[PDB]
Amino acid sequence: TPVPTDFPIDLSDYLSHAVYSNKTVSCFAIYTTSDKAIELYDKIEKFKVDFKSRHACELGCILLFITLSKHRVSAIKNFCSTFCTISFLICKGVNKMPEMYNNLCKPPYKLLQENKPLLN
Amino acid sequence: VPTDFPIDLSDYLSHAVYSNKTVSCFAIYTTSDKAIELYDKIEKFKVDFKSRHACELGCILLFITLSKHRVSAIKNFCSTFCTISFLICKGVNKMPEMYNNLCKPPYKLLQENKPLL
Amino acid sequence: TPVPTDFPIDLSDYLSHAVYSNKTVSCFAIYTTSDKAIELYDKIEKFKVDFKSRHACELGCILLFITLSKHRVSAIKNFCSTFCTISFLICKGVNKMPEMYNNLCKPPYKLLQENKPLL
DNA sequence: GCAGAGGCTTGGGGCTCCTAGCCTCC
DNA sequence: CGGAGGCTAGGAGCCCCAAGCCTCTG
Repeated sequence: TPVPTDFPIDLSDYLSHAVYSNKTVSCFAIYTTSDKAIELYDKIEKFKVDFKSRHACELGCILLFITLSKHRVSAIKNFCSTFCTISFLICKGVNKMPEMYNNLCKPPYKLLQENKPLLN
Repeated sequence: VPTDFPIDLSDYLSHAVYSNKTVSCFAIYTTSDKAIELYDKIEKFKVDFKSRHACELGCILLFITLSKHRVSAIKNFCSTFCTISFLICKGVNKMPEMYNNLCKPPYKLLQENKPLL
Repeated sequence: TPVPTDFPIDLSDYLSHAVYSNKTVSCFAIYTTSDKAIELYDKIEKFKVDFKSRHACELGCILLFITLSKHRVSAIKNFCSTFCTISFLICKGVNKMPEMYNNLCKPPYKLLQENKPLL
């Protein structure tokens, strides 16, 4: 098994790939195992989220969410890795949240997930 | 409910408030469940020794790290794991005596990665 | 003005002259100014003091006391350099306490104030 | 028997990064 | 737009020293 490295390509365009940025976005998405995803579904409630949801992805499980306060992409990644028990994890800020959600409800992607429907 | 460690072992602990010192060995005091969890979720510091212990209505996990950490950095670390579980963490100065006192009559030993020292 | 440094020689045998010693004594003696002493007479009460007495030297007064808990001669020396931020004072541990007080009552000196008689 | 010397042991704190927000430019 | 990147209050790691403790010895 690859793991792999980054988000699947079919939605890898909807993401922000900035290593040299300090911008504090409000929208984030993550990619781990459905198990590690299930647990992170609760930890996120430290940044007081307005919305959150976990979807079903091929050979993984993506969970996106949005907070009220702005935060760093790096700040979120560093926060989740605290639970990383030899498990894989990748974090990137979503520039277009509405496009992402609907894309995770297509064919290769399902739901289970969320909390609220429309966004801000 | 219990804030600050019991008195019988408050002499082996460090009660610094305005210190920026970095020590390697600590001791945390939380519920029995958070104790078990923070036993493995602490291996992210590449510890040398960790030992499960128990107390009156709570459990204490003392441990040591090859790297030097601040006592306030350890309380901020466990804080991210717990949410309901009470968190009172103080570094230990007399780790040998501490270890022993937690194996005496009123206490006991549960699990230990490596013997002692 | 003939500014003085260090206790007068006529009593420099009742004092501790240790400079490289980490020892912790009990009885201390300060040699500052008249009102500088009267000041420290209270500012020292922050040390849970048992006995304390103010005497009169020559160029000023001499504060004498005993702390319930031991301390460094340097610990007090530094603590006295906190309030005055001026003037001149000498802080040294008192090796011969009973003998000390005696001379400070002898004619060359005189007692000015003591919260309790020493025993 | 002192009295001075270091042997130790802690907390305080002056620094020097790291972190993770803030921001505005192109 | 969305990166890049400056700016800074706390977080957290360096180090030392102040001020206690102690036993030793000349």
